[PDB]
Amino acid sequence: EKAKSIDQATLQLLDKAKQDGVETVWDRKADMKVQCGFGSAGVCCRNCSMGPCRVSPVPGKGVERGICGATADVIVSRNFARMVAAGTAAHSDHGRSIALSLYHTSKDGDIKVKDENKLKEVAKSFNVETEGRDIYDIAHDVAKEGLSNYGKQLGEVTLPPSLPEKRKELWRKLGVYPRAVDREIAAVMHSTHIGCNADAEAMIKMSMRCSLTDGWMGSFMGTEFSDIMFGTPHSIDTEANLGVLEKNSVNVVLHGHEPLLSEMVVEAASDPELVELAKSVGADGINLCGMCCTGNEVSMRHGIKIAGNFMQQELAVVTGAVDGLIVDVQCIMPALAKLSKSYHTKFITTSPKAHITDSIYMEFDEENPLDSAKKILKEAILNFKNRDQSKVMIPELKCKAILGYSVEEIINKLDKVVNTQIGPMQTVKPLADVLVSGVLRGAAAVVGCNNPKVVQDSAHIETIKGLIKNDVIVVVTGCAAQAAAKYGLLQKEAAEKYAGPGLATVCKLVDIPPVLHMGSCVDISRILDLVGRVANLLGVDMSDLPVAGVAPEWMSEKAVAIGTYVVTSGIDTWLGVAPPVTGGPEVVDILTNKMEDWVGAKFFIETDPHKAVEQIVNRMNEKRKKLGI
Amino acid sequence: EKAKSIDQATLQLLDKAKQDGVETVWDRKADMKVQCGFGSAGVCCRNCSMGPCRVSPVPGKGVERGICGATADVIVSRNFARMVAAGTAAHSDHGRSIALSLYHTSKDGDIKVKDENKLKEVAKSFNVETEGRDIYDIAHDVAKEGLSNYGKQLGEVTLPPSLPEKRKELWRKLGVYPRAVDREIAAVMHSTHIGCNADAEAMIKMSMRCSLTDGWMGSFMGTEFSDIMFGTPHSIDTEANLGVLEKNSVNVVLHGHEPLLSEMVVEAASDPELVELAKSVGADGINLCGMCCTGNEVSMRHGIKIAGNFMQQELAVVTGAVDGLIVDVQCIMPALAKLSKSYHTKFITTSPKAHITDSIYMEFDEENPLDSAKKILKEAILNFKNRDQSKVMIPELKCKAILGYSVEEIINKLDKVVNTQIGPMQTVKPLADVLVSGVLRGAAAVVGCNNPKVVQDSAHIETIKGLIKNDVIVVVTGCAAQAAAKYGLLQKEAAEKYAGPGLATVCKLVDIPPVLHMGSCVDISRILDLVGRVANLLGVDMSDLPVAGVAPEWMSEKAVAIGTYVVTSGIDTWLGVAPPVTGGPEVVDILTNKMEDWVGAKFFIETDPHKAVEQIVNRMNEKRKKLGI
Amino acid sequence: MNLFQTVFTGSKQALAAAEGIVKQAVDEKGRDYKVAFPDTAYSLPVIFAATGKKITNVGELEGALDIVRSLIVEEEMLDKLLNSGLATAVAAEIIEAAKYVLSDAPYAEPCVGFISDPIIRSLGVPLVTGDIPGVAVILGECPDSETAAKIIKDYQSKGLLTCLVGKVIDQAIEGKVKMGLDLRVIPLGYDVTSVIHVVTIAIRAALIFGGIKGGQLNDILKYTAERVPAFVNAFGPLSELVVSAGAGAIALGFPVLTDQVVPEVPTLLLTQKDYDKMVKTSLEARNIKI
Amino acid sequence: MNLFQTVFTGSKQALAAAEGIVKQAVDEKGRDYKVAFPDTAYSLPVIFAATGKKITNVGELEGALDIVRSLIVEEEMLDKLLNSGLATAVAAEIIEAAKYVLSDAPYAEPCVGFISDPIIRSLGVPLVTGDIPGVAVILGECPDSETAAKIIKDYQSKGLLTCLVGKVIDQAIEGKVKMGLDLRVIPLGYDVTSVIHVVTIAIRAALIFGGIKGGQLNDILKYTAERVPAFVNAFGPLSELVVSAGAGAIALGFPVLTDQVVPEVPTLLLTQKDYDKMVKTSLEARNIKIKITEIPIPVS
Ligand code: SF4
Ligand code: SF4
Ligand code: SF4
Ligand SMILES: [Mg+2]
Ligand SMILES: [Mg+2]
Ligand SMILES: [Mg+2]
Ligand SMILES: [Mg+2]
Repeated sequence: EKAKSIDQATLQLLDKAKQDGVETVWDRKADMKVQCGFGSAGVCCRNCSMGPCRVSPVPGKGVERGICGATADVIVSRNFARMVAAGTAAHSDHGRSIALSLYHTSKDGDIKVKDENKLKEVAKSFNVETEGRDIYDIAHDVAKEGLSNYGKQLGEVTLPPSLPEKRKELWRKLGVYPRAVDREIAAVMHSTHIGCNADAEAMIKMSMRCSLTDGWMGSFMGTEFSDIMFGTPHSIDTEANLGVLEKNSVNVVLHGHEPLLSEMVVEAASDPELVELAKSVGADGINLCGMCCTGNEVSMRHGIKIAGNFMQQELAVVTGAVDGLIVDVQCIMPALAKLSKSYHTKFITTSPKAHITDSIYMEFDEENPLDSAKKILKEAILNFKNRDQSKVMIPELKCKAILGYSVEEIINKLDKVVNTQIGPMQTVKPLADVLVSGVLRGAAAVVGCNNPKVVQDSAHIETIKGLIKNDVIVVVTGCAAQAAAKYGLLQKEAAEKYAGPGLATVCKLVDIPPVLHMGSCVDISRILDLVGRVANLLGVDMSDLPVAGVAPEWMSEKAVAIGTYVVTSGIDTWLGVAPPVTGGPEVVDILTNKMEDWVGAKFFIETDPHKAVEQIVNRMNEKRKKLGI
Repeated sequence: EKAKSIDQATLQLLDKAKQDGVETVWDRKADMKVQCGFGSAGVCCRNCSMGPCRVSPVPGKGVERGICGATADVIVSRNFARMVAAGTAAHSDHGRSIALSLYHTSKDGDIKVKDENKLKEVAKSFNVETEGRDIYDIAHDVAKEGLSNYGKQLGEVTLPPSLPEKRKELWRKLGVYPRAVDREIAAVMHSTHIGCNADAEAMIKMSMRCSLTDGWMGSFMGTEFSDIMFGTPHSIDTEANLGVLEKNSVNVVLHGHEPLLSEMVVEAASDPELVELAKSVGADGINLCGMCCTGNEVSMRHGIKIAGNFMQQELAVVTGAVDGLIVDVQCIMPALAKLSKSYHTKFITTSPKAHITDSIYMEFDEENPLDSAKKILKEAILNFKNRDQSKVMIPELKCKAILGYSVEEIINKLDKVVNTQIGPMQTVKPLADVLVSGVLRGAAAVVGCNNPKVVQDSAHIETIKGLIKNDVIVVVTGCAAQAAAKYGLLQKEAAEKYAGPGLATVCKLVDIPPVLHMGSCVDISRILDLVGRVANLLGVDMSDLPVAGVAPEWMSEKAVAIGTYVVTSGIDTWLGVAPPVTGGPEVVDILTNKMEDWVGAKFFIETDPHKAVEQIVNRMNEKRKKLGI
Repeated sequence: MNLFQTVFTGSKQALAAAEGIVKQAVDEKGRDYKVAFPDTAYSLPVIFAATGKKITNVGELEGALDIVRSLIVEEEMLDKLLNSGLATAVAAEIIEAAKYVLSDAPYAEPCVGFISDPIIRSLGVPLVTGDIPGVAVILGECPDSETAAKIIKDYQSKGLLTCLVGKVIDQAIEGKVKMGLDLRVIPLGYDVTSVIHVVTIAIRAALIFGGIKGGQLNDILKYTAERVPAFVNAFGPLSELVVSAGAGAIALGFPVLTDQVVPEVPTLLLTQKDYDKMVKTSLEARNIKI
Repeated sequence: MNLFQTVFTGSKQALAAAEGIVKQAVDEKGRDYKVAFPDTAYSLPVIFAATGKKITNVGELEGALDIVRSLIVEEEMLDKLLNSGLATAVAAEIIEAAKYVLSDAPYAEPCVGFISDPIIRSLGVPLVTGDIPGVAVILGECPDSETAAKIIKDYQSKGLLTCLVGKVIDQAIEGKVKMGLDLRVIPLGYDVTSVIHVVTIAIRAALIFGGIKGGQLNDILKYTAERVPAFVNAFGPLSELVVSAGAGAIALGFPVLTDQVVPEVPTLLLTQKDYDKMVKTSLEARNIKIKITEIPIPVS
């Protein structure tokens, strides 16, 4: 009855998936039928073997306390905290693997330093000497200092310069100034143990402290170091949606998050070995396509075509044209192993952190990265031989998109509209001016996942379109960014189409689309980098700026951790999917009201995107009046 | 119905709790009614907001896969892994706070180095120079090397000397050699995220890798450094059970884990200022009593009387004589806040890691430890003022116990039976001889919690009595040790009463009780220290020795991590309470069968203690038969 | 002091001044007195370019206040601000037309006042060939008489036309600069509302040289932004009224260089305090190459 | 091999050997023939102390094999091992009694054989005063005659009694040591079973000097472990049988010092390879202190 999607190519293959007799994420959601109201409210705890316990989400009725004595608010707050710890650990291991690769960069190695100017600037942030030194001794010293932020037990952590000093002292007084990344994860896991913390306020404050090690450390260093090794992203053209797959070419789909694998696969897609081999098996060439974050990482830097977002990963195999599905970690549906059995697709897992049963494990050798990527890519090209071309169905639907809008490239674009004799170059002042002047009402960050509880891509597009119509420039990462690319919002032509007068005028002068794709979900740090620079340039805190974050169709624990550190930084966050907190009245009051008194921002729960846009515009206008702009 | 306990004082006060009209942990267990069969089997996953999902524990029937595609085995293995990660993080912060106190030790400070020979021996293990140096410069260098083991990202970790090289090489080949403590916690949390690990074998192997950072690092350093600062335990007499409370004295009950607080309170209980105040308010003196681990920590070193174990903590307040309940972290029932409202007892929380709502928070100032302990103890003495002596009911039931049997003291006791001219002194040779000869059939470690699913203390006593009857020496820690103390097993008189011929003869020669209390659950590292020395002295691995571990009434996630690293070390582990794994057939095969092929040991799930004892004796005889002893 | 609110305020101030001087018109001359500008075939060029209707009598001039009020939508959106800036320009023509009906010769030299149609044709052909690279509508008050002449003689030496309006006219004659059409220095009026007489230059240039019919407002604004290269230089303190007028020059497509601190908008509203290089920023902001 | 199995092995071997020589008794002498030891008031001292019944004829000696079979419970528990060691001692008396029934004079010098009751009492009064600090039941074979005599003459010089049984008797006469009751050196027999004649010394010491009635086995073993200070020194290779006999000495409370590698048990079964200090380990393991002689000092 309810529509499964709004993308046509997504719907066409959903009909083929029904014909082929295979299961999809939509089909398994309907099989769950009425999901339990105790876990959807957060009033269930399994933190020991005295349980499992469940208390009533209605205060005053039913069972009031768990066996140990934990109230509904205590149970909810502890379940929330562990979601943040899980989300933090996902981005932690993400950035940890990136920093380790930087330590292993050598002149005669597969991994090299490509953006030297970024390294020299990042080294200054870590108090690393650069004058007269070799560029790889600098890279190793920065990696050592960066890795220390994950597990140092003495001293203070290193935080990026764009973090306003007003916000730092605000965390100190609140008592949530972050420590080591892994240290905070264990601290949350410790206090969530049975018989430990039993106070909603102190528990949530621990979650906020833990999330700060993600946005301003984990994701930041993960983004900081990826640009150094693979190149700082710049504006680059690409194509999106499932129509990028070529019937007469080798379709290798890179899925996952950790970019090191996908980066080597891209370089291995130019080896005369695999280019000629792709022709010897009867194909035109190697057609690389990415999905989710690892697809964003290569699209931002090399313009690799984007096959699709989260809930589309199953329908890519349904096409029957995917020869090699190469995945690493995070958000790789284990159903792909059973699904790929109904096709010739070779579902390949590579990282030891994410083994999948009944899949093809080809361990990515990080000591010989280029050789290992060639070996994996060879196994995908050789599988084109087993393709049956009568059953292949690639929907003829693909839309152009422009991405690559890193903080450096956005600043570079802003230099076009600066008068040579007046203002300073290489700053975020042009963006601060149009915000202060009022041409741009505000700036919104639309990120998030897909969720079967929401018509996929519908809430993402309705939110972005609503915001840009109200002269609110939108920046996007993750699957929300890929939803905009498929729809066709990442185009310069979308300014006159969907944006209001003010935003469309900014797009013409700067020569940019109304929606700025800023990379993967670890690249959300760029938005913190961006908003922070504007707050510092205006001598204010980030809780004073008319900024907002939206997660219309979030799902992962990473989304929980992402939203938390955005609020603690001082940016209002809207949630399109209700988090499991409805059973704790005090927890709801903390997240949607009391948070304002702590960090100058709060969470918003609104399932209707049209209602959220109204709330975002009204909240921004309120902060504008308070600031006098 | 089933009896709630086997302790008489426990039953007497459970009636007073019914008379006074207050709820206990037993009352809240019955209110939970039929706990869910989905969470008790482990076939429920809440690792994102697409769920909550539930699959059928019966393979071949019902719903087989979750929304992301995770099978029953995947969900179980991931829920199990997070239990291990949580238990590891609990002991991690325990030892982390201890190592930090060692770094802050000074000559004229509240925290001092008391066992310099232990420190000098530990310094050699960390490659720290000691010759001709100041004793506090040594202590600071050891603390830094110890703290590095929690979050170092490069190099290898420092492992204790008693770890056999055969076991190290076995872990390396299996791929579970530990890294940093916090690093492994985050690694498990990463792979348990949605779309990550989906293989039962690799998931459990990650849990094994994480648990090793607890027993051989976290718990080990916490115990190693506690002995350095507070003194290595030696044979000392004490009294146990709830009869230790004195009606005419100030009853301050120390509950929790972190020993620094309880240690300072003991020293503050001799201040002439605070002694006179205890008399001015109408009391005879300060009567210190401990509970759970922090009660063992002070009892092992200073002979402080032990009030009771886990499920007795509520009944201590029911007496109406507890004036001050000082708690820190871990295993403090949040119901104590609501329970203490029905009495004059001042329920005081001290650590910021474990805030409890509606309690009295008096932050333990680690910068002024003795002064802060005096201020907290004064508020407990001042609360004796509000005592109602008509409502006080203290059952006259307490049994003597002997504890303080550290590895150093056990070796010292073994020197009594060494011939001056023959063997070497200060070795574990006497214990290895009686084991090889066959006088002692084996050695068993009975640890664990209490659980409402088992008649409390019944499974502990029936297991210990059964083992010592079969000439199997028993060592005990945690609440299982305190259950033996209450019953009266920690006495030298228990040899003729309950032990077999072989064990009673060994007890007469060595002058020790048949059950050796070895301290708290972080002191379980002493048992690994002990078993390792016996394995090294006989040139074999630990999977060859006739050793076994029992957790008759476990409950906490800490127990899961404890049981895991005991199995990974190579010691068979029996569980008296079924862990939530019954829904995953492959996970059960891994934990109860395939583990033997991996680490030479496996888990056993047996709720009947008399059946478990039979399994232990038969398993030991097999390992003796395999070894030729 | 929100920029949108500041423009809306001065726009409402411009309307209130137009209502005041048009009430003087109906009282001293009646609703049927001839309203026209000297030697113009387009009646009121701004109102003509917007509505395609000519204004003849005072009753129609009074009824043209309704045009100003319709463009003063008070919502903080850009299209509302450019419309509000156009409203100020229409109201400035109402005030300036009323000046010509209350007095037979309201502007006396050195003030030139309104610019006749034959001057548009004469001055128009070098603008197309680029003989005069642009026009400079410098208005306001300079902090020193020397810096006013220094800038105007710099613009004059570049060959382009400069248009003085406000106190800078007094500062220019003090600066020993010589005015005149052949001198390419034209002073319009001392009142702020006299800036419409350079605005009517570009609009009439779109009607004459662009062949665009009256009432094609969006097309007139395109011709002004692309063909005629105009820029306005505001000096000294800026009242709410002149700020509102600046948005009208933005609607035509002309950047606004000033020395007063103001919420800048790239390529449209900039603040340059260095008077020695002010000429250089203005030529760049309008893409003027000598 | 597992130590418990080694004790069970020699105990079953001792039973099989006892069944063999008692079968010779019923064929050459019939089921009714006098069975006794010279000048003993306790019949069979080991069997008497355990059951309180005396053995007179061969039919009763044959019926006393059931005592050995009852003491050989083959479960790996300490109390079963001490009982199995006692079974070997009872079987050693059965074989040794059969030696005295098949031959009127089965033991010829230098072998003394059985020790009479008047010798026990004569040797008993100095034991209480501590005149002889202990007894040394050294059996087996030394690797060198000099190291054997060096040890036996050391024990004799300490004033305590030593009892030889096995090949060490031949090594002692080669080593020029002198035997005799007054010399506190008694050679028993060349067969392993002849060690039982020193076991009967301590048992009879419990019956005579301890006043304990026959059949109070637990009390006899208490007297034996506390009062009489005995220790056994086993030299050379150890068969399963002699190992089984060692468990009997443990039941009496006597440590077993040896030079052969063996699963040690503290204070009960130890391995000392240094023959020069072997005497000192034996004196310590049994708590033997030499009585010094100090000249009297008067202060009047
Ligand atoms: S933490 Fe408490 S409420 Fe939760 S399952 Fe455990 S005993 Fe029950
Ligand atoms: S264990 Fe809890 S979350 Fe799971 S199905 Fe049962 S009530 Fe729901
Ligand atoms: S990880 Fe899988 S089973 Fe768990 S909530 Fe997510 S989709 Fe459901
Ligand atoms: Mg950045
Ligand atoms: Mg060294
Ligand atoms: Mg006692
Ligand atoms: Mg000219």
